[PDB]
Amino acid sequence: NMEITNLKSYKELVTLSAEEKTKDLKDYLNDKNRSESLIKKFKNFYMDLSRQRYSEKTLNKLVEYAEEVELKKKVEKTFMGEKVNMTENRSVLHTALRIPIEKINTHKIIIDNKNVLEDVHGVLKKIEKYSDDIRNGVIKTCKNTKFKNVICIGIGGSYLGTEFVYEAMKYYYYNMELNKNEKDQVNNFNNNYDQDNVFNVRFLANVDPNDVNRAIQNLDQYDTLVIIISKTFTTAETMLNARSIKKWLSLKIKDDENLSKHMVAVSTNLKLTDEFGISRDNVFEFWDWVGGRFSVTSSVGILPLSIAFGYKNMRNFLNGCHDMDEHFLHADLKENIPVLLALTSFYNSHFFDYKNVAILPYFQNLLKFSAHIQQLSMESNGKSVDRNNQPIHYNTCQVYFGEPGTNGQHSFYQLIHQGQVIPVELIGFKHSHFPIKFDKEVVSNHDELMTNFFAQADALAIGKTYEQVKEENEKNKMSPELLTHKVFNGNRPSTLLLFDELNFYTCGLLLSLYESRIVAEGFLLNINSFDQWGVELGKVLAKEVRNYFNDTRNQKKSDNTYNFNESTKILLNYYLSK
Amino acid sequence: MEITNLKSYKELVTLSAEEKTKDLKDYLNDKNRSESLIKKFKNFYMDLSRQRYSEKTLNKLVEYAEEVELKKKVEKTFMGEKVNMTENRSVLHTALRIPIEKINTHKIIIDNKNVLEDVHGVLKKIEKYSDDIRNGVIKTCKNTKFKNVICIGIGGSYLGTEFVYEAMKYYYYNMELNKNEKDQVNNFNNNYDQDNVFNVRFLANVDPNDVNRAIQNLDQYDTLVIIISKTFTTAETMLNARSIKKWLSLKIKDDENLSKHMVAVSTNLKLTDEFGISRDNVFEFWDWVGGRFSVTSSVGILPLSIAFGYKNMRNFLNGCHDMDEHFLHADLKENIPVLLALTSFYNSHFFDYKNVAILPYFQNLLKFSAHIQQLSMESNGKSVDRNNQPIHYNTCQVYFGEPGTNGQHSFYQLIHQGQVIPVELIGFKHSHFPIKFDKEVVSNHDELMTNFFAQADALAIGKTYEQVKEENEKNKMSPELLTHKVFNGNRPSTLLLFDELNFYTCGLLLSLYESRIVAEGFLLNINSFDQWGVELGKVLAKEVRNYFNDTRNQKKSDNTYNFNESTKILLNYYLSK
Ligand SMILES: O=P(O)(O)OC[C@H]1O[C@@](O)(CO)[C@@H](O)[C@@H]1O
Ligand SMILES: O=P(O)(O)OC[C@H]1O[C@@](O)(CO)[C@@H](O)[C@@H]1O
Repeated sequence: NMEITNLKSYKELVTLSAEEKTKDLKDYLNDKNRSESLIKKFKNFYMDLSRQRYSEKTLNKLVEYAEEVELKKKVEKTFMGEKVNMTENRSVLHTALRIPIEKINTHKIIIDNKNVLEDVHGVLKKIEKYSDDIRNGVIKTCKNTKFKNVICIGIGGSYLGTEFVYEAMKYYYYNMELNKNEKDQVNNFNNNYDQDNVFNVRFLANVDPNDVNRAIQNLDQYDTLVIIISKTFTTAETMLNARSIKKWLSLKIKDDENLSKHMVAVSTNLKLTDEFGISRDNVFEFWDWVGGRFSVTSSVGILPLSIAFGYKNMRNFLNGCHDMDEHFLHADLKENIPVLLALTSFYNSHFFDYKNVAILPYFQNLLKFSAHIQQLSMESNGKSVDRNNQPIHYNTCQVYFGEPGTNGQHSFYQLIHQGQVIPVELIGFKHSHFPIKFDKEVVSNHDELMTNFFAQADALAIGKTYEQVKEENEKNKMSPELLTHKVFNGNRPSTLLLFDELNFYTCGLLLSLYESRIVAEGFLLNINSFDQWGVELGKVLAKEVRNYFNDTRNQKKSDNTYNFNESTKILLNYYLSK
Repeated sequence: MEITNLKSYKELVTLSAEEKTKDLKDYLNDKNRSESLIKKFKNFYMDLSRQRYSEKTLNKLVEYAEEVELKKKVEKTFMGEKVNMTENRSVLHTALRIPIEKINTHKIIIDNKNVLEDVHGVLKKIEKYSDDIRNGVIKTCKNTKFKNVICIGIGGSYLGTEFVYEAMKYYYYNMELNKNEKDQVNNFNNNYDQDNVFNVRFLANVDPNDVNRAIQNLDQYDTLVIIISKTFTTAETMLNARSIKKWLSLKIKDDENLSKHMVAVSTNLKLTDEFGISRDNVFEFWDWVGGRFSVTSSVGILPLSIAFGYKNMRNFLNGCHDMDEHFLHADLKENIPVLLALTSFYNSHFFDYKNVAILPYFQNLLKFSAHIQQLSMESNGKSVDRNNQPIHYNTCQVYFGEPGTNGQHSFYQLIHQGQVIPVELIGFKHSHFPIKFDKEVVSNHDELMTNFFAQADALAIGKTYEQVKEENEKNKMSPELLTHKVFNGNRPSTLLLFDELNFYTCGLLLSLYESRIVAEGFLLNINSFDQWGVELGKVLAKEVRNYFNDTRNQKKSDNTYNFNESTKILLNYYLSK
């Protein structure tokens, strides 16, 4: 009945943050001991939390807040399969999806007198066989050839995770695997990208027919495999696109048995998949306890990604997710990397009113990561009601955005440096997927990229005072009244994630890091990270407009009665005019 | 004299406090308020009715615009006055789209020269060059027609271009090359592998992974390389320019033949020549063209005319110009970009709504928000006013967004129930690829559009606890859980409804936003035209570059390093085996 804002540890953070606002990051960053403590190590990476507006004592108080909210107990309940999604009375078991086969019995999770891991591995073995058959040409097209194209039909959670992993991993797969490039082997300009096992993967998400146009461009139905991805199998957009692509396939494929060879589905709904006409062997199910934004580790991602890259690569991705899941569950709070990332976020949002998060990966191949983190974070934590079902008014999820570095530096870093304070989350690697270096160059292209990774973090934290600007004006000679424009106040926070390499295992580590961070933060915020009641009103209202459009376009009436406001009426009139 | 102390500003603080007590549901039942807040211009409507203000408060926002002398300031900008006060420079992106018939009437004199003569000189050069590439008059080193175009540029040197490219490509492929008619659905037989369909790539990042993406499946012999940089010094663009030249050099061995595959766009004539580019292969622009306002210059007009034809690009310029004319001449109360800027300013200042979601209900607009992000945030993300005084009031909002309906399954959960985020919805009456099947209740475009109207209403009106309790008599959810289904409403939105996305309309949309940002900068009393905030990171990265060179090559230098305790630890890990 009392809110998290009333806990002793919450009230202490209010006091400590007030003192922290008076302190500079410049002073903290000159303490070697604080740096050595705020730089956390893992086998594959470093998480540098030193450019955060806290002393080690304040961080210890954030850890004390996590204990008071019983974060460990809550995370454990989630992993155990307890019904922690309280508004839907459902389990949250995306972590089960990546438990390896050797642990099927030791790490068993019982839901309705059945070990869920048996269902998990049943589908994974099914994906492994199917993807191997497509890649070996055992499962062929209606014209008895090897499939070349894959159209994934799905929106939100049914494609965002998948496309992030796809885009992140495609060049590692093409370069290190198909082209056999060794790590740090430079200027691989002779690499071949038009070869066997290079699949043309397309994501059809929007109901806008322009997205169908993009999906089908230069594509032959005869070479195309269609994967319909939908948890519910009712989503207005996915289903209109699923029907549209079937009709598109039907333009060339005339026999139903041959058409069946070109269509596969991923859902929790066996009835609706059959009603669509997808064969039982062509349905790769997942379960209700898998939230859409936590679904990439299920058939949602594992099916298209294993076709594209091979199952073995996807098994290593699952292994990475699992190792990070194990760290999340077992590590003490004070040394739990996702927990400390969640606490930092919670601290900035609550105690400094920093209501934005910039996801800035210094890796072009991570161009689809932010779009995934946007759903995972905003749809989970963009809540108004607490776990005690009480409407709350304190800060919930921040607004997430970002572009890969260095791109963002020439777009919106101007604002991150001199406008509103926006905590940044920087992600970097020690190695490239496509190393470049020329003898005349001062640095390798990857190093050039990385100079920015380190520099931006420092520029944000330290700034440049009026006095330093005045000093550098002795040579520049700008009209002295204009010098205020060149001041950088500093004290702008950043986290640095530095991994060694972006391989399938590390990509899984990165995914679980964020999934774990969001789960931890939801419990810190005392909200349900697992529901999405906020998307319902817009669906209801759009069905009314759909019926109105059908009545109006067909110059007729129906059983539906419409009560559109004065503005909607004017714009609908213009919209439906010749 | 800061904005917060002006009479009209204090009055808006008072009026906004009263507005917080009023519901959009009540305002949306007033036909007269709706007729007034729905503005019409040519083939488009701007619906401002789902904004938390009465006609009387909007009139006070118009009174604030008069007190800040918005009209005078916009006019000074168009006239070529040095309004970029920190760099003592003109702001003349509007000059780029003045048509040839207005070269003299609309003349702008800078250093005893009509700038429009330089504008049209370059446009005539682009027209000839793009026609020659498209007709195969200007050929490759193997005397064939170019097929690929690699655009090397970052920030303002590609964002506008890629927005327009992605927005227009299918209109060009479908209505022009495939001759599709508005009355025709299901154009599944359209051909996309044909003569004037160029393979356009954007190489922006210095990350070699971006070079990998740019060159994938590309033959040097078929590839034209456009190096785009205002300065021609940018660390990333120049390293990529040198990297692609070496890549071209792998197959192209003679300098004269290599010259045929490289063109540049810059304000720097020395640096483009010292790079090795021929003067007839340099399509210049000017210092008074800000990067984030540069698409209407050779920056966009050169690659876009190669891809789509100059005639199409001339129509795009005409659209920018018509909206520029509306921006300059329309009365404040009826000025679309000014009213969009005032609304934004009102939400940010008086309601503390520090975000803007750019939500186009058109997949072809997938690169629009990335452009609007720079245009808005790099212009207005400022800390110091035009009187050179550090300020602490709100400046530019955080801009983000994804095309509709995609965003609805990503972050609208938060827009509906989390923090209030004013939305800017953009829609069209027609598709670039209309689809309709006889068994379907609606055309795919109509299905998309049901959401456009519905989301705006859902946000404005909401659903009370009582309405949730009423529909639970049948639903039968455990009553304590009903609070989760409450939608508070009063969440603002602007609706932009255009008839069609053609080259002309795309220009109207671009200038609408450019005009909005210019108006807002003056409302905020900041310089929208400088970017001093990007300098510190460049300086610090050069230090790290030198350090990397000295350490990787195990050799000392004249450079001295003072890295903080954290940078030292991570650099050691970064450089270790
Ligand atoms: O049932 P689906 O088609 O998988 O789509 C659900 C997507 O849309 C949602 O907004 C739910 O409606 C996301 O949670 C989810 O991933
Ligand atoms: O066009 P340039 O000179 O290479 O600079 C590119 C981008 O970098 C900036 O951040 C300027 O530093 C943007 O204004 C500019 O568009």
